[PDB]
Amino acid sequence: NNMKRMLNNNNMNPAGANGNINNKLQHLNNMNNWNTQIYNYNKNMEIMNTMNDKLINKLLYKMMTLKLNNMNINKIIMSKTINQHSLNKLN
Amino acid sequence: MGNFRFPIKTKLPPGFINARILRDNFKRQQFKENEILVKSLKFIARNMNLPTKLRLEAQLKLNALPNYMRSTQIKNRCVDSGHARFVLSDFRLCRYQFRENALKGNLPGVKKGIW
Amino acid sequence: KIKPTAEQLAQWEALKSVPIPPRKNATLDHITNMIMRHGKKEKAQTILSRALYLVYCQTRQDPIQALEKSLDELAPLMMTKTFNTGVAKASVIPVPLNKRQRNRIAWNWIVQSANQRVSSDFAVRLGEELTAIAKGTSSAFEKRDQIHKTAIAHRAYIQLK
Amino acid sequence: PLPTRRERWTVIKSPFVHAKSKENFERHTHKRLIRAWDTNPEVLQMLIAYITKHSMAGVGMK
Amino acid sequence: MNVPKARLLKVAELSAKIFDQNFNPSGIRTGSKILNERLKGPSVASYYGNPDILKFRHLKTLYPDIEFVDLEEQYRLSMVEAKKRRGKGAPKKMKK
Amino acid sequence: QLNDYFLKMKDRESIMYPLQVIESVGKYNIFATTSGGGPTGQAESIMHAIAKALVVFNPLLKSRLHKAGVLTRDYRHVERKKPGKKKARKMPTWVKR
Amino acid sequence: YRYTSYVGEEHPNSRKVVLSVKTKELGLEEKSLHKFRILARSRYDHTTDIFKMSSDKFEHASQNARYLHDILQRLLAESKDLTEDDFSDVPLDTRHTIAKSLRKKKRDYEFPEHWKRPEDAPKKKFDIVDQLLSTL
RNA sequence: GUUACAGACUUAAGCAGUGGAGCAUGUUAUUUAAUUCGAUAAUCCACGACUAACCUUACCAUAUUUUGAAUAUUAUAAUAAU
RNA sequence: AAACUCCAUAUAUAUAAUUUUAAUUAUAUAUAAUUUUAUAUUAUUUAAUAUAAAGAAAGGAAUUAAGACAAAUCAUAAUGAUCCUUAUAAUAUGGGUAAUAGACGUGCUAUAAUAAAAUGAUAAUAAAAUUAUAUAAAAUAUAUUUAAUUAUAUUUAAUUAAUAAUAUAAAACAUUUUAAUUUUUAAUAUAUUUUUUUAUUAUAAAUAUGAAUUAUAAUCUGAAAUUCGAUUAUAUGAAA
Ligand SMILES: [Mg+2]
Ligand SMILES: [Mg+2]
Ligand SMILES: [Mg+2]
Ligand SMILES: [Mg+2]
Ligand SMILES: [Mg+2]
Ligand SMILES: [Mg+2]
Ligand SMILES: [Mg+2]
Ligand SMILES: [Mg+2]
Ligand SMILES: [Mg+2]
Ligand SMILES: [Mg+2]
Ligand SMILES: [Mg+2]
Ligand SMILES: [Mg+2]
Ligand SMILES: [Mg+2]
Ligand SMILES: [Mg+2]
Ligand SMILES: [Mg+2]
Ligand SMILES: [Mg+2]
Ligand SMILES: [Mg+2]
Ligand SMILES: [Mg+2]
Ligand SMILES: [Mg+2]
Ligand SMILES: [Mg+2]
Ligand SMILES: [Mg+2]
Ligand SMILES: [Mg+2]
Repeated sequence: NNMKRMLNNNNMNPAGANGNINNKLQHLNNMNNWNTQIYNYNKNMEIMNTMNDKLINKLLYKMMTLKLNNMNINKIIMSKTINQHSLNKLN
Repeated sequence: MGNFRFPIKTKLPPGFINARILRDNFKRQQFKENEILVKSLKFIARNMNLPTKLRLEAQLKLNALPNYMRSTQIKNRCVDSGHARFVLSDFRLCRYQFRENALKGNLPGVKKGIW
Repeated sequence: KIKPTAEQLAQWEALKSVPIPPRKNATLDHITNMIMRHGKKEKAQTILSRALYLVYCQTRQDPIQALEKSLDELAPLMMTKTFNTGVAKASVIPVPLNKRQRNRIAWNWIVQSANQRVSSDFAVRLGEELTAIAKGTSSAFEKRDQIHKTAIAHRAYIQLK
Repeated sequence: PLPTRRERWTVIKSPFVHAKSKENFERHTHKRLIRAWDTNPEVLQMLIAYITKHSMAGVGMK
Repeated sequence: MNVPKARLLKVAELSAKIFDQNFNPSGIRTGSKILNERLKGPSVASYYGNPDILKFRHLKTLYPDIEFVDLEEQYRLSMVEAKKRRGKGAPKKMKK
Repeated sequence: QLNDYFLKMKDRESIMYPLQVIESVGKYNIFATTSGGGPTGQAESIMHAIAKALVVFNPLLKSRLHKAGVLTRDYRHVERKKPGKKKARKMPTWVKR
Repeated sequence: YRYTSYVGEEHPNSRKVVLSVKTKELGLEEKSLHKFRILARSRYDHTTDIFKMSSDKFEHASQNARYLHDILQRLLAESKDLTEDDFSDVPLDTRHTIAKSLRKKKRDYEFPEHWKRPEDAPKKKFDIVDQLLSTL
């Protein structure tokens, strides 16, 4: 009975059997649904940040297409950027 | 004059520019510039204790201030588009434009309201 | 291991023979609901019980029972329900009534007859009407009789028979 | 866990008219509280500094 | 209110003196609410965004080595050229 | 006091009912503590709690209490206002013309 | 003195500092204490004997804290004066506190102590295998 | 303008309403210098518009701007950072 | 399509030094049902009804396919073609979008006694949500002889928030009043219905319903309230 209780206490694993959880390799973080991954306490500042991010995306898109002496125009395709706003740093 | 629409050379806002947007932005900048002054003039005007001639002069000055000094003149536009109806303050966007952005995932924490 | 004690067992045994008590007198509750309008059930209840109290005071015998008897008397056992009848003569048929429907018919008549009484308060009017019915006088009775006569005409219009 | 917020916003789905059809939107500000209880200020500062150094993506702090 | 009025007024005046807050016993329009209002101008100004943001013009300034292409601009130029070709170009502007 | 809190007799009757299905009204002291909702709903929640409390004193009566309809948590939850509709179900007027 | 700091952001509430003291913990005589409480007015709560005040007037947090300290000192000086100004006959105004209490809810009621039944409580059931095990 | 079932807020019960009154609001029509533009069977009509004093506005009257909000090309000159 | 999803529910675990407390809570993670079992009664091993015992076990939301309607949108935005380029582009001052014969929808308020109004401080009982482009508490002053209520002004306590404020929820329930109503009143007596009874005298189609319309005075926001805003007061008191 003690052994069973101990098992019950420790019974956790990756989900997908038929005491389990979805591990970080089994599902997306809901933060990776949004493109400006941010929380700020002043919402004005947060809005300004997300505007900036959106403007940078356009700039990046513009950059992505190059030219080579008017011979070849290699259009590098890029995804929509995802901006990770930690307290320390943007990524 | 010819070289600019308004008296003062202000910068263009980044991203979506529009004539109405331009007009609003300039107005906002002028309000920001001449906010304290306007407040001081208002105070001088609405004073029972101060000399009456001075308060009258202040009132006249306030009256003579231009279209672009007025706080009441400012109208919250959409930033992505240039609409001025159903403009939500928490993301400076118009109704349809907000929805479009929200469904895409541009918004920081917005999602479908399922209950 | 459950381990039921002796006293508890005895109590359970005692309970077993007794049936579960009903939470409402059903006909009364129905009447109160019909009286009620804007989800203001409490007011309807006060009106009804005040009327029943008045009835009791006028004639000292169980008011609820008397009301039930009145309903039974007044409620027409069947109704001549109209039909389209396959696009032809609108051939009416006697149809048997659910208890609620029977007592619903009675109540509307009772209410109407109360509304002809004098007082400002409806509860008083209602009580007076209930006492009159208990004693044995109303146009509601006449209406019921008429309904029964109309049902009696159209004997074999009933389909299954 | 302090209680989550809910910033709701409704919007007509169409770009023009069809105002009978409307869609909702919501945003939940999830709040958790930590409380330090006994520390010489310097240690607390260090902790806080360390926290902000290795901060995660979605999380704001006060 | 059995406690006297004058004493209460004196107490209120003293409290006002202690803190910075003013003491207006008469209840006259002083104009305090005009100035005391926090001025909201900078936030209002910051509505549309940060005007100094990187543009395509700058992407030539920062990185001359990379021959970038602004696609929308190029498209516009091509449209203009097409208009010129088929006699639908802009009329020459009056100066006076 | 009970008469001071619940003014409607119906609420009091409802509260009593778990003790009334058993022959134990008068046997058990009850100290109820409510929060949230309105009076009738509060009374109903108290009743529900009392039935569960009684169940511990004698487990053999649990089935009987369940049959009476006191051990069932009444789920009836207020429907939300949907967008186009005025209330939950109440729609604004239609006009075929 | 509680200070607040928003880490990544530049909130305008980072300047907010809040002083808060129990009035009995302050080094005062009884007459002076009463006077101090009177001067505090809405800032002094009477249920919890606490006086607190916050300042957001100045640009920086440190400034605000200093200002609050200066105010406190001034309040203390006023309390300890007593020269032609006692405030012995102005009762403690507790209207703001009762308003606050009304706004909130109360759970003051408790289970009657004479309703308790220790005799009806479940007694320790004898577990023999557990007893055998416990040899320590 | 068919056969026979099945369907539900379709009908039937039932409860409350609209339709009469005054007001609000949208629409129409007509008016107006302008009454900005669109929506106008069900699937328009407190709809686009989650607030028209100025603004917003797009309409009208009178004034006044003409490379103007951009990007690029070609020239003179001035200031600031290094 | 259903299902997974969200909300809500029941249970378990974790966390919260039970002063940010509401532990009767909040929030992460699970488990739970599109419920199960058995006895019978009809129709053919099953399927509907009934009964019973086991369970907290009962909803709502999102999702509305293909095609079609040349359905709606070029006034969210963008783009094709086309037209304007001292003008169909741009700025200011005022006016208009609020005009009013008839008509058409949606609402709101009504037309009084199963229904309206006064009052109700050891302040009867909620939820959900907002407050650094703020929320504004207590308290003083005026409307107002007490005061409360309601409305403004005075001045900002507290909090940028499970901590303070918006905000003592309201119906409910209780006393009082209520014209139409000589179905009441007040003068006398009257009395074992006394906040009342009886007797005899006098008490002779819109109100003590409704709140349109208008007059004057104040207040609020704003630089500005004439066209054209919102309150409060004293009058006005249509229609129904
Ligand atoms: Mg119908
Ligand atoms: Mg009509
Ligand atoms: Mg009408
Ligand atoms: Mg068009
Ligand atoms: Mg139109
Ligand atoms: Mg134009
Ligand atoms: Mg599905
Ligand atoms: Mg607690
Ligand atoms: Mg389809
Ligand atoms: Mg078409
Ligand atoms: Mg069209
Ligand atoms: Mg186009
Ligand atoms: Mg033009
Ligand atoms: Mg203009
Ligand atoms: Mg209009
Ligand atoms: Mg509509
Ligand atoms: Mg009425
Ligand atoms: Mg106050
Ligand atoms: Mg609070
Ligand atoms: Mg109350
Ligand atoms: Mg009339
Ligand atoms: Mg009236």
